[PDB]
Amino acid sequence: GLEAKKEENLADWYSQVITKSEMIEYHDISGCYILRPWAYAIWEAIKDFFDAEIKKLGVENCYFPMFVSQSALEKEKTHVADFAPEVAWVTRSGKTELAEPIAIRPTSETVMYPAYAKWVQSHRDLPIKLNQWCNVVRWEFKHPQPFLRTREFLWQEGHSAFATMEEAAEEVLQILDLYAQVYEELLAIPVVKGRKTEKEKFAGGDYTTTIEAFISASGRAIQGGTSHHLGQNFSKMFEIVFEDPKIPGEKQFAYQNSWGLTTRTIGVMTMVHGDNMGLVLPPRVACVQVVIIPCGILSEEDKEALIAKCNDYRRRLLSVNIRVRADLRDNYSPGWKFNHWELKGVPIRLEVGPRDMKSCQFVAVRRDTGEKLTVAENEAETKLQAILEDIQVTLFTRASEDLKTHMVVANTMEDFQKILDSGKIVQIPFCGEIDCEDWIKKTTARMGAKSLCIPFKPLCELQPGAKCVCGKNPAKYYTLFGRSY
Amino acid sequence: LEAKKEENLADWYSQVITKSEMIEYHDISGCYILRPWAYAIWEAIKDFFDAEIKKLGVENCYFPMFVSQSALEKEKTHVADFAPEVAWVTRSGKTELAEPIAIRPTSETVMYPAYAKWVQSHRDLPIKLNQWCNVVRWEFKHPQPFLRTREFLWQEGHSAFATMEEAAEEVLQILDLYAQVYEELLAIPVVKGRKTEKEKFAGGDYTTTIEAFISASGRAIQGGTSHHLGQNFSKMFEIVFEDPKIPGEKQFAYQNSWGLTTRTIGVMTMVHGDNMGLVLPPRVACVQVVIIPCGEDKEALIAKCNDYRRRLLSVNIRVRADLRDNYSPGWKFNHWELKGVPIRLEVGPRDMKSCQFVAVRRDTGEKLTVAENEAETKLQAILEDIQVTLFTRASEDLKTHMVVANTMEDFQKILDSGKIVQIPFCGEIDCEDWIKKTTARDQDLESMGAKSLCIPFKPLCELQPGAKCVCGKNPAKYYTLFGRSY
Ligand SMILES: Cc1ccccc1CNc1nccnc1C(N)=O
Ligand SMILES: Cc1ccccc1CNc1nccnc1C(N)=O
Ligand code: PRO
Ligand code: PRO
Ligand SMILES: [Sr+2]
Ligand SMILES: [Sr+2]
Ligand SMILES: [Sr+2]
Ligand SMILES: [Sr+2]
Ligand SMILES: [Sr+2]
Ligand SMILES: [Sr+2]
Ligand SMILES: [Sr+2]
Ligand SMILES: [Zn+2]
Ligand SMILES: [Zn+2]
Repeated sequence: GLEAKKEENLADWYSQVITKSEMIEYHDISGCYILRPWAYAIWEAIKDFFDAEIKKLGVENCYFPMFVSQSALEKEKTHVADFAPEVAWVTRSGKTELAEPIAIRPTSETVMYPAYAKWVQSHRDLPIKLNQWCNVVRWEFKHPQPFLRTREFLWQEGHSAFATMEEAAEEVLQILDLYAQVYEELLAIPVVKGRKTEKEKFAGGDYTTTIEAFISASGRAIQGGTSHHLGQNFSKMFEIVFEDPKIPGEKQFAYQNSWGLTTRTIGVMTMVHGDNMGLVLPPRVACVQVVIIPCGILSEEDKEALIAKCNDYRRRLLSVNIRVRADLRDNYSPGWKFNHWELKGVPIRLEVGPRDMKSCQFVAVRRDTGEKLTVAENEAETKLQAILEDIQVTLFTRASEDLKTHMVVANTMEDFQKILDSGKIVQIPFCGEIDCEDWIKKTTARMGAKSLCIPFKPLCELQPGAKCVCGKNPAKYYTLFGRSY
Repeated sequence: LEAKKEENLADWYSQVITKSEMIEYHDISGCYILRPWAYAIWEAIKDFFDAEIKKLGVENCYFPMFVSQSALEKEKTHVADFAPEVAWVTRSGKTELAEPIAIRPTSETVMYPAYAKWVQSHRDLPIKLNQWCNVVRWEFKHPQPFLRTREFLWQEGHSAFATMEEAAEEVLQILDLYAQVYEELLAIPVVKGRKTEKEKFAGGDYTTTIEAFISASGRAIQGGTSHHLGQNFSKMFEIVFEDPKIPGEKQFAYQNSWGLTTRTIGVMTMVHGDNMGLVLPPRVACVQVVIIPCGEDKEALIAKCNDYRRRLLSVNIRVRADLRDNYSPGWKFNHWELKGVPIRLEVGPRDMKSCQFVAVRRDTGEKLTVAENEAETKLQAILEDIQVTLFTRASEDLKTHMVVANTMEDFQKILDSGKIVQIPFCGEIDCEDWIKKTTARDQDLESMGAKSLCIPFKPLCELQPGAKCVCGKNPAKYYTLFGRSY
């Protein structure tokens, strides 16, 4: 059972949920954590959904080397300047120092695009759509947290190159909607689409799209995923050129995109849905949606009938494609199994006792609400299918309910401060300049609010002639601000 | 293709991996790009292997890629054979780290500190974990794609048991899965065996292995490893479990480790490829059938090509229709022949009108005319026969190039004809060093010495009582498969 409470010390509560659900194990290297099968099954459920959707878009899977030459890093100066401090360098082979150190990729733009230049020669060679599921190392000296901010993490990174900028722009918005589907349709988490500001965008690119989720217990928001439009900045310095289809001899730089989604999705799932009895797995991503546990255990003949009914319930649920597992381990107490699968977040626990079986009834226990329903054997697969749909809805409904009440609009730095101190997120009219974004972070700390995203669909239309909260420059858009990981 | 496989095998392999769009070279010496054409083979290998080990109780996970500086100090023999083959990270940007972290050449030192915390009772056993990840081995030898690479993709499974009997069973259970990958998926016969004390995984009990043979070069190659580690690692990391009957007494768990790398794709290329490019077994082929139009009437031709496409997709046959109007049909013919597509389905206007098509076999080049209503069944018969043809052709060259010799002179004359030989071996390490020296010096072939490949479980002939090794001095313990290796 858990120790620390979520409302109290959230940090120790988050560490207790990921360990006692058997998702995360620690490692003697700070910032690096172990993905145990219970956590890895969720990332595979996200992988199979995202891989199937991007393959429809013509995206193909591959794998590129993990070592970056120092010659390829300095190709894009702006891109290498923002990633320079968090690039882990290999400097020794065994015990002697390498004559030339090599870098571990925080991102493989400079690994793939040198090859993109060799492959792109004509218009027929476009569009290239490559993606890889791999690990990357970003050595941030901030104090890490599992899933939320790790120094090594798994992700997918797609790198697409187009002949025109129209198709490159429409793929960014489609990958962003796929990222939003993962959070809203699989993890039951509401997100806010938006564009990153000139300060919080991918250096070396054109613009950055992102999805931001809100964690009610901490009052902070977090970037769930990013889809970037690179334009021609990388193709200019990597010489990714192709011949014109109609005009002979004429050449044009390719328009490129890059999009990534990391294992942070799992930690956001726990921070939003996890309570004080452990984890809560959304039914769409729960590898075990229903668990059958026999209880009430005298006679050895009725015991053989109690185990047969549990098998009968498993076969009745597997027929309607419900992921059900029967925990029939005699070496464990039935009360032990209840608290075990509860910490792991199984949506429904199916209790079958000898008295309940003789009464043609079973007990379904909902993980999200804790409610107890004595369902009949005939209405098993129907109600259990109906309860599975209800848990996914309730998790999204109440998480979006906290989003609807903690995302308010303010127009003055006085309201901006008091609202932020109550653990909420604010939409403000913003000028967009970087030096004003620096002023907002320094002033709100006296910690410090950061820009989260410029919502595509803000809560209110920006009033004509309205100035930013700086008062010096006019406001260009409503921008979402708040404290973030 | 500019070179031939029988002529210069090195230049042929480099052109086949590139012109098949499987491998792209990188700036880093030893690093190679796994393009989608080669990557689809690895995904076909992994989704078969995952489905098998999941039946054995293995679950997938992922461990960090960095290992502590003191975690390697816990191991003496493991840090002895991995002494010259480990990369170290000491800087993040322009700042020094707390301690040098090492990129995993293998994750024994990463996973086992976690096993000790998880394993506290007998109910915690057995633990069966597996991960698909990348590994950096700083081998100062020869970076060749798939075969010998500094960085490569693999799977590593680490099991821990309470009994040694179940650990001994899983070592050979996994080894038999590695043999099915080469034989049933890649159509490559292999030799099950045990590695000698010289080539074994240092720090474990014994190492079982599968060895494949390449006719175009006479050199053999190891295709997979399944080690029994005994209680060696469990005593360093203190992986202990309480006895389920005796109060207080604890025992060290018995552990195994087994790995299979992307070298699978390299052996498939060398064994099945010919002077016309790559040759893909239909079981792992990214595209099994490519439809090529050989030509108003154009709308019906593009339709009939797409109709074979959906019909093959209906029966779950991997198919791609090449309808590019920029290239001639013959260009597409040699394009997909270089990429190794097993069946090339040609549709001409005359073929369409008479309700027929021409399916050619990549392995033999024969052109088969099939009626339209037999497209689903006949093509599956041709694909199934291409699979058995490649394996039987490979099995014929293994049975003809793996022969037994009993003397050192016969071993040398047979080995230098491009063969691999099973000889009576004593097992001594310094005797294995001497075999490598004599076979390299007295090489009267057409330069490298003979290396120990494996100790076969089922040798061609049983060893005679009191038989002496090829060294003459020490007695022989077993027949050992010898030959030049990669
Ligand atoms: C959401 C997203 C998209 C693209 C790139 C990075 C991220 C988030 N970043 C992380 N995610 C998980 C762990 N650690 C980190 C990190 N330290 O940056
Ligand atoms: C086949 C096998 C199984 C288990 C462990 C190691 C290997 C061989 N190792 C490699 N495999 C592919 C690329 N490079 C290498 C290397 N340089 O070690
Ligand atoms: O790191 C990023 O955010 C982008 C998207 C994946 C590759 N590079
Ligand atoms: O390096 C090796 O050979 C073993 C096999 C997988 C885990 N480590
Ligand atoms: Sr494509
Ligand atoms: Sr021009
Ligand atoms: Sr131009
Ligand atoms: Sr102004
Ligand atoms: Sr298991
Ligand atoms: Sr003792
Ligand atoms: Sr003991
Ligand atoms: Zn401003
Ligand atoms: Zn000898």
